[PDB]
Amino acid sequence: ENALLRYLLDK
Amino acid sequence: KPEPTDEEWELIKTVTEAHVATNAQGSHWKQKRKFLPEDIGQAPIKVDLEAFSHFTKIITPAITRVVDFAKKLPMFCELPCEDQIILLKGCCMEIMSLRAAVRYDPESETLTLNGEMAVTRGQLKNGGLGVVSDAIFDLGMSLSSFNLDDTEVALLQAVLLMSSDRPGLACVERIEKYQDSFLLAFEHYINYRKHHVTHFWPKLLMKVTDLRMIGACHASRFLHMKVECPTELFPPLFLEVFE
Ligand SMILES: Cc1nc(C(=O)NCC(=O)O)c(O)c2ccc(Oc3ccccc3)cc12
Repeated sequence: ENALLRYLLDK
Repeated sequence: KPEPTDEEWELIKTVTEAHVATNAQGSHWKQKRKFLPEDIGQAPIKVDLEAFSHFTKIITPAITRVVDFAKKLPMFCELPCEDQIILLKGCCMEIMSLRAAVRYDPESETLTLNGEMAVTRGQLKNGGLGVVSDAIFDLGMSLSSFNLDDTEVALLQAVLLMSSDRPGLACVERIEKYQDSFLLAFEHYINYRKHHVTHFWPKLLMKVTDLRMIGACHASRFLHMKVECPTELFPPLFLEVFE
């Protein structure tokens, strides 16, 4: 999961 | 007592700029802040739903600022994405709690959250944090005589961020390396700063432990809140922190 964190981190 | 090397002044600049750029309201927080009304966050008869509602609305930007802080550190950007996620989950509540504690105001007995919301010990307690409210307020009171500057706050944040014991990390050694770089630069800055507090460096290291205890205990409060509060009442970024 961690979808939204991953988005915020990546872009 | 050794003072910063040139390379450490460069690190100090980078870390301090990253903090300053990502700390809500910057130098105008005291002007901006609004006192949460006293009728919010009173003791029930468990969780005061109105204070809870206020706090959940400001958690996402607070976490986001920590994300932005980390992304401004080249060391953190070098890590694999999965390590970045684990470090972020681990330190977010620690860093936000530090950021609240340094905004303790003895005149009103409040901390300022999100650069704008000033809350009392009881409000933060009854909005969901329980004893962790007391921990953070205590911390805040104890930091007043420390006179920490932007640099010192930023360095404490970087030490918390680069914690190689978070579960699941892959680059454990590299992350300890980065932490120790920060620690040495910090000690050397502290040496240069000459605070009028005895044993200042070992005392700071105890404050780091206090923040780590706060961080761990936020997870505990989450589990307790989930008895009364369905998960959908929490914003999804906060849910990701604890999964
Ligand atoms: C510990 C901390 N801090 C901050 C904060 O703003 N810190 C200072 C800053 O970031 O400038 C918050 O906004 C928080 C919001 C909620 C919270 O827990 C709760 C989460 C869900 C429900 C109740 C409380 C802790 C916070």
